[PDB]
Order: sequence, then structure tokens, then C-alpha cells
Amino acid sequence: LDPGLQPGQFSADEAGAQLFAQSYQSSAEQVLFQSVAASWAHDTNITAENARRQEEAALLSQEFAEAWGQKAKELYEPIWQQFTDPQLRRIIGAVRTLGSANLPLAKRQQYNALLSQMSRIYSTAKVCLTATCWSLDPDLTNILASSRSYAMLLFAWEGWHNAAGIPLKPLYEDFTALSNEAYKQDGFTDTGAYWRSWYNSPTFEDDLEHLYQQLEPLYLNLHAFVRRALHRRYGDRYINLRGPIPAHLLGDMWAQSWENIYDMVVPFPDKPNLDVTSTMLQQGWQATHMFRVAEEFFTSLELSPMPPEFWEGSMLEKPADGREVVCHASAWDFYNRKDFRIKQCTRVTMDQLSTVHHEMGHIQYYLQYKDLPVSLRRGANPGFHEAIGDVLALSVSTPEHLHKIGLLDRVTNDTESDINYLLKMALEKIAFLPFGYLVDQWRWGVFSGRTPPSRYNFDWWYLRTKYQGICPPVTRNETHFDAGAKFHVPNVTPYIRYFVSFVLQFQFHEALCKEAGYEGPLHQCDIYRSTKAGAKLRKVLRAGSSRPWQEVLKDMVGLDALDAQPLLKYFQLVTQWLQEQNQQNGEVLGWPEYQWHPPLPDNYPEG
Ligand SMILES: *[C@@H]1O[C@H](CO[C@@H]2O[C@@H](C)[C@@H](O)[C@@H](O)[C@@H]2O)[C@@H](O[C@@H]2O[C@H](CO)[C@@H](O[C@@H]3O[C@H](CO)[C@@H](O)[C@H](O)[C@@H]3O)[C@H](O)[C@H]2NC(C)=O)[C@H](O)[C@H]1NC(C)=O
Ligand SMILES: *[C@@H]1O[C@H](CO)[C@@H](O[C@@H]2O[C@H](CO)[C@@H](O)[C@H](O)[C@H]2NC(C)=O)[C@H](O)[C@H]1NC(C)=O
Ligand SMILES: CC(=O)N[C@@H](CO)C(=O)N[C@@H](CC(=O)O)C(=O)O
Ligand SMILES: *[C@@H]1O[C@H](CO)[C@@H](O)[C@H](O)[C@H]1NC(C)=O
Ligand SMILES: [Cl-]
Ligand SMILES: [Zn+2]
Repeated sequence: LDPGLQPGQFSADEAGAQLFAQSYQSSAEQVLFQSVAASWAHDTNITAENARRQEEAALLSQEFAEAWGQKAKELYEPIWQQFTDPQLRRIIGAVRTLGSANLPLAKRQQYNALLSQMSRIYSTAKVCLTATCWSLDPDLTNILASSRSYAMLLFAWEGWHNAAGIPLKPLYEDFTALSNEAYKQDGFTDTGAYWRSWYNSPTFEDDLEHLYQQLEPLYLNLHAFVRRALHRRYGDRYINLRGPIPAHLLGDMWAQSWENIYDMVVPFPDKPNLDVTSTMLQQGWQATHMFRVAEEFFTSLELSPMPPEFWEGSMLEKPADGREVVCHASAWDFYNRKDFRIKQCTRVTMDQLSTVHHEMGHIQYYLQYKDLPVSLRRGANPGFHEAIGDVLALSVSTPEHLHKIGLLDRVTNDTESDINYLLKMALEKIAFLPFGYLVDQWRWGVFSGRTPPSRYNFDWWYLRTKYQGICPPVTRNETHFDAGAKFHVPNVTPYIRYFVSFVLQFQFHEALCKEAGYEGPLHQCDIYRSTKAGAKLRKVLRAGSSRPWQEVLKDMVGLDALDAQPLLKYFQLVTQWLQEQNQQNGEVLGWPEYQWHPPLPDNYPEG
């Protein structure tokens, strides 16, 4: 480690700690910068040489983290918890958690190489037919979204899961052991316990379970209604009205979001078409229009525009030179208070427009907290960070707002039109809930050792069936590693944040709508141009992780806890409607034929 980046000496007290944090701050930015830059260079241009550079950068970060971590632990270990400055406690607490920096050098290099190889496998995996091969984004994504051929969807689903999952498995095992070894030296029973500690809630798991209990009936009814719509198209052979839905038929590789099957499920097709994808295509929208439209929502609230550095640096389309990139949309803070970027292989669709807002919400958080200490540049919790862009996207999605931006010619205000809208939103928001909940249940079980490698797939499918009521459309065994075919698993990005975000965003929505002085139905609120709503949201953003999330939430929404009531309020009309419809159709709620799998198509997989 560079002499300039090394910690000096400070007194064994709070006044020393302060100078410690400020000295940390000065060097941490450069170290964070070089790490993020190397990661950027790799993720926008996947090469062996860029991987080597990124690992080298990661080693430097671990060296830095070890030095300042051991210094923090040398001077402040039995005393930091009693510090009077709560922000300083949070800075110190972060600095003294070494993570992977606890590993000896050889194991550090192993760990860094595993992360690099897992990332490369996921993002360069292909499905091949001919010499021609399909990438996940955009090829397989488009098939899952718009093909209605059972056999073709199966080819894409199986192809992807086989291609990404199978080679990831041995690496993922090794990563798990090393991660646990690292965090066990920070005092956590396993990595999952460390991840859960970010919510600073001794009752976190029970609180999530209580939330899910309230949400589950909404999902069960949506599921039964959707299954019926699928049965009408795919027939009795491929859809079991009392069994799980085959996992490839829901519009999405992970069946995580069901908005792409909206045309099959739309209750009243004679009302205005609420999926504006075809209109965006008709009008010739490109990625840059999408990002500018997103930005203009943020400025309408008197939040920050995207700086020149964002526009100059970002990767907003998949590169045309055909170079390998990480296509999964992400938002980047370079920690120099200047560079902030999105990397998205943007496609011209309504869901992608929502995704643009999601990523821009991350950027806005970065812009607002850029002048806090580096350790405090994160959300009040990770679910807050995930919720910002989605909150705005809720307003953007409204038929009224779409009309304002020229994406919906007709405007209607009737019960049918409300049901269509709320159903479309349920496909996006309700359908996701089980998946957002289950991923880290799976991962926590793996970190804790409850799920050994011998049960990775058995336990993944247990949870997928239990929560989502889906089944794999082909037979799977333990050679398959279907959890690894989801981005966040090989890229080691925690998932419970998305479940938290999906509850939280409705709490935020309700509060900002109230602040905007909006008086109507919650699901028709558009906060666009509300400078009052903007100021309320800005208070959250500028706080970063400087204050307990429970207190930041209290200030914003009047409650110090996650609460399903705003989501329930928002969906109330369609919750009642689906329940009525299912009863009148004589549906079974759930999937009591839990063992059921669909047969293979006759000529699978030739032609
Ligand atoms: C779409 O339509 C709904 C429903 O509108 C109501 O019912 C219709 C069948 C007609 O009879 C309408 O004349 C009638 O307003 C609209 O929701 C409604 O918005 C109004 C005005 O913002 C709300 O009234 C307010 O109520 C609060 C107290 O809650 C008072 O403080 C205010 O002074 C104000 O009078 C009303 O609560 C609300 N109705 C329901 C059932 O939620 C909606 O605004 C409209 N949307 C669009 C996009 O046009
Ligand atoms: C993708 O990454 C490679 C490195 O792996 C880049 O190629 C290098 O570019 C530097 C600086 O422009 C040159 O000095 C080197 O000669 C190149 N090195 C190697 C090993 O080829 C490449 O430019 C990157 N591509 C894009 C489009 O950014
Ligand atoms: C696509 C994207 O980057 N956004 C994600 C986070 O990775 C997100 O908001 N949530 C879920 C579901 C989704 O609709 O994107 C995800 O795993 O992608
Ligand atoms: C799992 O399934 C594949 C193909 O369906 C098969 O080739 C393989 O033998 C099975 N793996 C094991 C370990 O039995
Ligand atoms: Cl998280
Ligand atoms: Zn995100």
C-alpha cells in the first residue's frame, strides 16, 4: 500500500477517531475510485486483461481495508460503540468490518478471481442452435417477452439455465466457503448474517414473514387468474389449473415480472392500450429519449439533472462493435463526487423506461449525498436505494402521465380502465413479491450451511414452487444450478433489498402524493412537477446512511416501520376484483398438485 494511503497515528478516543475518519476519507476516495474505474473498464469491455486489472484493483482495496481496519480495531475496538457522535460510530463500525480483507493474501486472490470468473461466465454465456448463438440481452429476453410458442420459450429457458448455471456451480461453492471464512473473522456466524445486519433490526426475518403473510393472498389470486389466461392459450396439456405454472410462460426468464403477458390477461381490451411499448416503437423512441424523459421528471421535482460527466461516461446502449459487456442495468458511483454513470443495454420498451427510472433513482441518491463521508454514501438501508426510481416510475406509469408525455392518445376515467391499469401494475409489482422474498431465503440457507452444494437446486426449486407456484418445464437435477442463472447470484448482489423496496415504494408514494396535495385515488397520483414532493424526497436522499433508517422513514412517512398497508390501499380495487373473478370462475387458489410438471413437446428440440 502506497505510503500516502496508509494510516498514521491517532489517540485511542473519540477526538482521535474523528481525525481518523477524516484521514480515512481523504484516501478512501482514491482507493474506491480506482476500484470502481477498473470494474467499469471490465464491465463495459469484458477481457482477460480488464479482469486482471480489476483483481489488481480489488487487492489494493483489500490492502487499504486491512490497514485501516486493523488500525480502527487496534485503537477503537472496545470503545467505538460508546462514541457520542452517531455518524462517527457508523463510519467506524463500517471501517472495522474487514470482510474479504480478513482472508490471507492467497485466499484474497482466490476470492477476487472467483468473483471475476463468475461475472464473466454469467455475462458471456450463450445459447447456440448453426454457428449462430443468442445472448441473454437482447436475444433470449425478447424470446421470453414475445414468443408464444411453448417449444421456443422452452428452448430459450432451458438453454439459458443450462448455459449460465452448470459452469457456475463449482465456483459458487468455493466463493461461499471463502466469503463465510472472511465474515466469520468479523464476528458473524455467516455471510448472510452480515448482509441481514444492514437492516439493524433484531426481528428482521419475522418482520419480513409478517409482511409476506399480508401480501400472499394478492399473489395467489393474481397467479390463479393468470394461470387461467395461460390455460386458454396453451391448453390442458401444458397448463394444470390445479398445479404450478411452467416457469417459462410468464414473459420473463425468471418469471419475476409478468408485464409481458399483459395482452393475454387484460380484463377489458376495448379500453386504451396501457402498454405503450408499441407506441414508443411507432414514435421512434431511442435510449437517449428515455434517459432525457426520466431526467426531466427529476428536474420537475427540483431534483438534480444528470451532470455532463454522466452523459459523457455512461453506456446507454449495448455496444455495436459487438464487444462483450455486462448487460444487466446498473448505476455507478465513482466516489470522486464528479463521475456517476449508468450502464444499461437499453431496449425500447415500457418496462425498460421503468428500468431507466430505477437506475436514475440510484444516480440521484449519489448526487444528493456526494458531500457526506464516504462510509455514509449509501441508502438509509439498501431497500431505500432500490425504491427511489421505482417511486417516480409509479407516477410515470399512470394513464394520465403517459398522456402528458404523448404516449397515450386517449384518456379515460372509469372502473374498467382502473382495473386494466391495476392489473398491469400487479403483473409488475405483485408477481415480483414471492421472487423478491425467496432469493435470499435460498442464499441465507446456503451461507448458513442449511443448503449444502448437494441441495442447491432441490432447495432453489422448493422455494420457487413454495412461493411463486412455478415448476421447471424440463426435469432438473443437482448438476443444474438454476439459482446461478439469475444475475445477482454469481454477481454477489443481495436480493432482500428488492422485497423491501417493493413494500417501501408504496409507503413513499403515499407520502409524496400527500405532500403534493393530491386528493384522489392513490393509484392515480402523479407527483410530476410537485416541488413540495421533491423537497420531501430530497431530505431522504441527502441523509444517505448517516441516520437510522427507521428514523428517516418516520420523518418521511410518519411511521418507523415497513408497512404493507400503502401497497394494499393502492391495489385494493383489483384485489377485490380478482378475488371475485376467481370465485365466479371456480378457481383453486394455490397449486395443490405440487408434483406436477408439464410434458415435453413432441418434436423437442428439433426444428
Ligand atoms: C377519476 O374519478 C375519481 C372518482 O371521481 C368521483 O366519482 C365519479 C363517479 C364522479 O361522481 C366524480 O364527480 C367524483 O369526484 C376521482 O377521485 C376523486 O377525486 C376527488 C377530487 O380530487 C376527491 O374529492 C376530494 O375529497 C377530499 C376528501 O377525501 C376533499 O378534501 C376534497 O375537497 C375533494 O372533494 C374524491 O375523494 C375522489 N373519489 C374517490 C372515490 O376516491 C379522480 O380524481 C379522477 N381521476 C382522474 C385522473 O381524472
Ligand atoms: C477494451 O479493453 C482493451 C484492454 O483489454 C483495450 O485495448 C487497449 O487499449 C489501450 C489504451 O487505448 C492500448 O494502449 C492497448 O494497446 C490496448 N491493450 C490491449 C491488450 O489490447 C480496448 O481499447 C478496450 N476497448 C474499448 C472499446 O474501450
Ligand atoms: C433491471 C434492473 O437493473 N433493475 C432491477 C435491479 O437489478 C430491479 O429493479 N429489480 C428486479 C426486477 C426488475 O423488474 O428489474 C431485478 O432483479 O432486476
Ligand atoms: C442431470 O440431467 C442431465 C440432462 O438432463 C443428464 O445428462 C445428467 O446425467 C444428470 N446428472 C446427474 C448427476 O445425474
Ligand atoms: Cl440488502
Ligand atoms: Zn437497483
